[PDB]
Amino acid sequence: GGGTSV
Amino acid sequence: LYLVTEEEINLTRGPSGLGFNIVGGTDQQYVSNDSGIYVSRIKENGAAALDGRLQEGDKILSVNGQDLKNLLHQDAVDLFRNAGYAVSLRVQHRLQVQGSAYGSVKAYTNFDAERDALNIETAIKTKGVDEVTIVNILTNRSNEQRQDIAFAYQRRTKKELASALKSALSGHLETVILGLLKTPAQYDASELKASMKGLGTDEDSLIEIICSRTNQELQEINRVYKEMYKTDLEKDIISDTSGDFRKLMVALAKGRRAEDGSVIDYELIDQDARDLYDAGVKRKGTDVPKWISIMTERSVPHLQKVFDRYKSYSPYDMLESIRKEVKGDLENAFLNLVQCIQNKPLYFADRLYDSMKGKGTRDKVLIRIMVSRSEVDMLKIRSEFKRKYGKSLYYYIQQDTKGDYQKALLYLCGGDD
Ligand SMILES: [Ca+2]
Ligand SMILES: [Ca+2]
Ligand SMILES: [Ca+2]
Ligand SMILES: [Ca+2]
Repeated sequence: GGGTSV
Repeated sequence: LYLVTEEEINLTRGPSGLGFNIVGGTDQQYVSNDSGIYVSRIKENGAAALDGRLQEGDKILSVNGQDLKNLLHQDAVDLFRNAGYAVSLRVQHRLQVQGSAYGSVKAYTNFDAERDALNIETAIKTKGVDEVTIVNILTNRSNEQRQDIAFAYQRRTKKELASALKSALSGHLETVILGLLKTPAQYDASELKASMKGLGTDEDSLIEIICSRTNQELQEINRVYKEMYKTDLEKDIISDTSGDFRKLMVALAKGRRAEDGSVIDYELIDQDARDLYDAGVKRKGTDVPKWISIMTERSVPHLQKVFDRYKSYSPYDMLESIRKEVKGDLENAFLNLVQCIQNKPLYFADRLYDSMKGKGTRDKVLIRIMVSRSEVDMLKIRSEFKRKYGKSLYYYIQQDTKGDYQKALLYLCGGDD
């Protein structure tokens, strides 16, 4: 899993 | 049972970025069929943290005035990557301000953890063990207060409270007291772990827990399961189940059911209802993947209206349709899941009656429900039990159990009717 660093 | 507030949050991108991760998009949906962009993590010392207004699980409505509605994940990423250092976010917060308003076990107001631990040690070392004191205390403190009792007990005796109670207690009373001493996620994870025995898996207990827990509870169980047993829960479900029952159990245990949106989707309610009928009663055989997807993806309030609209199309309601369409563990999991969706307090009330109605007692089921629901919806369970069975849950526990074990269960019940 994991999103996107912004 | 939630609270939504929209807020504009203005951040400055510092040397390490804005400082949070975003999940979502039409092709990476945060929950089932939800294309919203959400905040997953928030980094310590970052821009979002030092500001404080943005929270994990927030929905990001727009970036620099540009709406993040029905975007591919990459297009949402690109809007962040190409925004300037002054970034303005419109954000939707989602809140949970309920807690244990419908639980029977409330936080003791005059709580003294060190005092409780001392009195429990004394009750333990007393010649013959003072079970009444042990029960009186622990069943009249909230779960988190029991954690503080346990911590002080170890600090004072340099021995864990659970280990000392394993030696001072026995029988069903020990099972209850040891269950109360675990946190909710620890209790559920250990109950799930204890059910998996390869071909001899306790499917009834898997069904009970996985069908009745919400997204938030399941995500905590998933996290605590990996910490306690160093293996993901889904992997243990996969190696201990098979067929459509496994697929259903895996899908539910992800804890990614859609949250109830503000708008009621009446068109999707009708279409889901038709699909459930077309996939089952209307045809020869059953399209089980269609049932699994619909019953695990849609929010609970939405599915409540789907099952009612289903009776407009089907000569049988959802429950009796399930009994006509599938068998075995699959049928039992569907029956439990639908009851949890339609009326979860009534679902536990019926299970409690089932565990006591006949010869003997299904003490494992009775204890697990009394422990796990005591700080969630026990007051609602009692109301539904009383309405249906005429006599109280208190009364049935009384007739079916005895001694200090009965006393502890009655305390978790909280009162008559
Ligand atoms: Ca005794
Ligand atoms: Ca023992
Ligand atoms: Ca059929
Ligand atoms: Ca009985």
